[PDB]
Amino acid sequence: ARKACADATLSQITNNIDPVGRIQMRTRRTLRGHLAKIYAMHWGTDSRLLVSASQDGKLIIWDSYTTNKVHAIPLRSSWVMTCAYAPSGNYVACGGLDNICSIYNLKTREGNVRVSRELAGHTGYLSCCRFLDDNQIVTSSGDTTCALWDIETGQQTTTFTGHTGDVMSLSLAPDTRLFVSGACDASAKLWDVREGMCRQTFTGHESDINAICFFPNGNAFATGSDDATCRLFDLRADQELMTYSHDNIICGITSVSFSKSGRLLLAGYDDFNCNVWDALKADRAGVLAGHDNRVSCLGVTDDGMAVATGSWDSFLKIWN
Amino acid sequence: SAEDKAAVERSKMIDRNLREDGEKAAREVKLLLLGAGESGKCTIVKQMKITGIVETHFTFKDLHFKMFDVTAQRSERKKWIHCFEGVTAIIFCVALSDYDLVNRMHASMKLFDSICNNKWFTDTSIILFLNKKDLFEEKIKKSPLTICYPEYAGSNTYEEAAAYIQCQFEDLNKRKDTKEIYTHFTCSTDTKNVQFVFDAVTDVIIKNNLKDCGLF
Amino acid sequence: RIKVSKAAADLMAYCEAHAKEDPLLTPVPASENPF
Amino acid sequence: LPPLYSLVFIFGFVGNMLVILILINCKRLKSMTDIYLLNLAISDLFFLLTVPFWAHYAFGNTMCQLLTGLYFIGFFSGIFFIILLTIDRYLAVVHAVFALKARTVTFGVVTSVITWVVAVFASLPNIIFTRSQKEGLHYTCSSHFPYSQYQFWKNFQTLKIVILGLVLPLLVMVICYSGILKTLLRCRNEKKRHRAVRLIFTIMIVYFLFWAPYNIVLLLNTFQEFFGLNNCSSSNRLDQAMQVTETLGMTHCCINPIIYAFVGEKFRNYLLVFFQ
Repeated sequence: ARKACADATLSQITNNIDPVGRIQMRTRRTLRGHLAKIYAMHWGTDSRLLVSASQDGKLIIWDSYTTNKVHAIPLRSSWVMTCAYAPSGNYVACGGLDNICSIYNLKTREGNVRVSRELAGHTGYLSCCRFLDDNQIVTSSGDTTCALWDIETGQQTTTFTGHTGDVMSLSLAPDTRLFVSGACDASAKLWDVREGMCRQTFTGHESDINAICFFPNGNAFATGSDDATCRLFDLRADQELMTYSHDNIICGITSVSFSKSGRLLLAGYDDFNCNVWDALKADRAGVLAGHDNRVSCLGVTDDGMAVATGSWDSFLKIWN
Repeated sequence: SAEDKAAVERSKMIDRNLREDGEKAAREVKLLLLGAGESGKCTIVKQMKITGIVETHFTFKDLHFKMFDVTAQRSERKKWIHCFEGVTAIIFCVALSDYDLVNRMHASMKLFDSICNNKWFTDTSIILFLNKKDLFEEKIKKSPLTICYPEYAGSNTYEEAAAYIQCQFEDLNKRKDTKEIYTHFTCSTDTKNVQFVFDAVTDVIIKNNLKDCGLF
Repeated sequence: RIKVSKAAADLMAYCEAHAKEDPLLTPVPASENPF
Repeated sequence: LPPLYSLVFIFGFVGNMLVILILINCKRLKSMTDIYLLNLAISDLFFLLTVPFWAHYAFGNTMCQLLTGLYFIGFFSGIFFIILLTIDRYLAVVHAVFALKARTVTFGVVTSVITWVVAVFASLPNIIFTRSQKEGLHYTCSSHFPYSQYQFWKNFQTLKIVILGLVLPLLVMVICYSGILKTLLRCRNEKKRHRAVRLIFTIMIVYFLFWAPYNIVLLLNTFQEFFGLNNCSSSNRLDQAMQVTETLGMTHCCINPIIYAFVGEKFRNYLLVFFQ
C-alpha cells in the first residue's frame, strides 16, 4: 500500500555517519536488596529514585545516587509483572496477574505508604502500566485490550481496542498525546490518549513483541520481539526502518530503551546479559554483561545520566 | 552528615524487616493449580479449612501452604508461565470422567505436556490428581474406555483402567530422573486428599534440601 | 505519509543536535558524574 | 616426605579460598547451610597455617603460644563444625516441616559463634601450659605441667582430645545418617539414590581413616602403662608416628570442600559462572 513512500533505506542515508565505536560501559553500583526474581523497574523523572518490583511481594524504591531504599510497599499479591512511576513522583503503580493495578501514595503522614486507589476492570493479566500524569494512567492487560484510567474515580475513561493478541508492553511519547503498544501478534498500534483511535498499524515482526519504547523526539519508536530482531518504526512513513538483527544472537528481546540523544539503542536480551545497539547503523556498538541471570528490565533516565538494567538474579545494576 | 545518615538508617530498617518477610515465603509452600477446564481447583479447595488468581491459605501439620489457581487466566500461558517458575510443587487436577465428552482428556495432556516439559519447571515436581473417581467406574461400565484411546485399558475393568490412565500421565515426561511425579486418587474425604499433598510436598522438601545440603 | 528519506533525515538531525549533551556516548568526568 | 607438605598446599590452600570466593559473589549466603561451610573454611586454614610453622621453618614464648593455639582452635572449630553440618543434615530430612522454621540465618550465626567460643575455651588449657624448652629452635614448644598436677593435666588433656575427637562426632555420624538413610530409601529414584547413599558412606569412613590413626597412636602414646612404657623400643619408632598422623590429620582439612561443597549438584553450576 505505502510501498511507494519507501524511496530509500536509512542505512544508505546513514552510511556516511561516523560510527559510535566500541564504547565501554561499566557498572558503577549494584542494587542487591531483593530476594525473588525482578520483573518490573521504572526510572524517576528526577533521575534520582527508581522503583523495582520483585516476586517477594515487595515494591522497593531505590535511591540511585546513595544506593538506599526509600520505600518498601508490601504488595497484596506477590505476583507482579509491571510497575510505573508518576511524573510528579507522588504515586507508584504496580500490576501483576491479579488484574489489579495497585497505586500507592508516597507523600503521606509519618511516612507510611498506603494504597491510593484499587484499579479493576481488566479480565486479563496486567502486563504494562504507564502514568500519563498524576491524574491518569494507561494500563496494558493480557485480555488483548488496553484502557486509560482515572485515579479519583477508577472508571473506564477510555478503552483502546483493536489488538488481536494480548498486549505485552507500551510506552508514552514525550508530548504524551500519543502512545503505542506491542502485542503478541507481531503488531503495534498507535493510540491517541484523547480520541482512542487507531491512526496507523505497525507490524513486520515474526514473533510476539515484548518491548516498546519511543524515540526521544516522539516521531519514531522501536520494538523488541522474540524473533531475535529489534525493529524501529516511524509515525510519519509507517514502515520498517533499520531492523536490528545479528546472526550471533538467536534469542529474543525482553526490554528496549532509548538513550536521551537517541543515537544508540538499549536492548535487553534473555541471553543472560544486555546488549547495546546503534540506532542509526544497526551495529553492535558496545556489549555490557555481568548479570547472573537473564535480564528483564531496561530503562534510561530523562537526562541520560545513567541506565539501569533489571535481571532475574535479584540484582539491579546501573551502567554509565 | 545528618541528612545522609538518616536516609541510610531508615534504609537499614527496610532491609531488616525484609529478612523475615522473605523468610516467611521459605516456610510457606507455594503450590500451583492447573486444569484443562473447570475441573481444576475444585477438590482441595472444597475442604473447610483456612481476581485473576485466587490463593488459598491453610496450615496442615504445622506447615503453611499457598495454593494458586490460574483457571481465570484466559490469556496465552507462554507469556505468564515463567512467572510461576520456582514454586515448591505443581498440583494437577484432571477428571477421570472427562474422556467421553468433546476429547477433553486429550486436551488435558496437551496442557499437561506443556507444563511438565516446560523449561522453567525442571526442578519443580508435579502432583497430578485423578478426580471424578467415584463416577469413573460407573462411566466405564456404561461405555468402554476404548473410545478415548485406541489402545484399550486392559479388558475395561476398573482395577486396570485407572491404573492405565495414571501411567499414560507418568510416561509423557522425558525428565523422569530430574523430577518425580506423584499420583493420587482423590476420595470423598478432605482429610485423605490433603494428607497426600502433605506427604508429596514433604518429599519435595527432602529433595530440595539435599542440593543445599550437598548430598545430591 | 512522508518519504523515508525525509523521516530518516529528521532522526539523524535530532541525534546530531543532542550528541554533545549525551552522557552515554560521550563520557562525563567522574566528579560531574553522580555515580 | 618434604614434597608431601607442598602437595597439601598445592590444592588445599586455594581450593579452600575458592569456596569462600564463590559463596560471596554468587551464593550471597541465601541458604543457611552456606555459613556453616565458610567458617569451616576459616577453621581449616587456621589448621593449615600451622603446618609450615610446625616444621621449624623460619619470639621465644609468645609466638608459639599463638601457634599452639592456632593449631587447637583451628582444629576444634573444624571438628565441631562438621558435627553441626550433620546435625543440620539430620534435621533437614527427618524433620522436614520442623527444619523449615529452624533453618534460619539468625539461628545459624548465633550457633556458630558459641561453637567458636567453646573451641577457644577447650583449647585455652593448652595455651596456659605452653612454654619453650629450646629457644634456639624457636619452634619446639610443648605442654609443661606442675609435678603435683602433672598426671591430672596430662590425663585431662588426653581425655578431652579423644572424646571430642572421634566418639562424640562418630556417635553423631551414625545416629544422624541412620535416620537420614531411613528417610531416603523412599525417594523413588533408584538411579539418583545409588550415588547419594554411596557418597554418605564415604563421609563416615574417611573420618575413620584420617583422624582415627591419630587417635590410635595417641592413647598408646599417652597411656604408656599398656604398651609404650613396657616396650621402650617402639618409642623411637613412635617418635615420627605423631608427625605422620598430623599430616594425615592435616590432609583431612583440605578434603572438606571436595566432600561437603563440591558434591552438591547445584554447586558446580556456580563454578563455571564464577570462571566466566
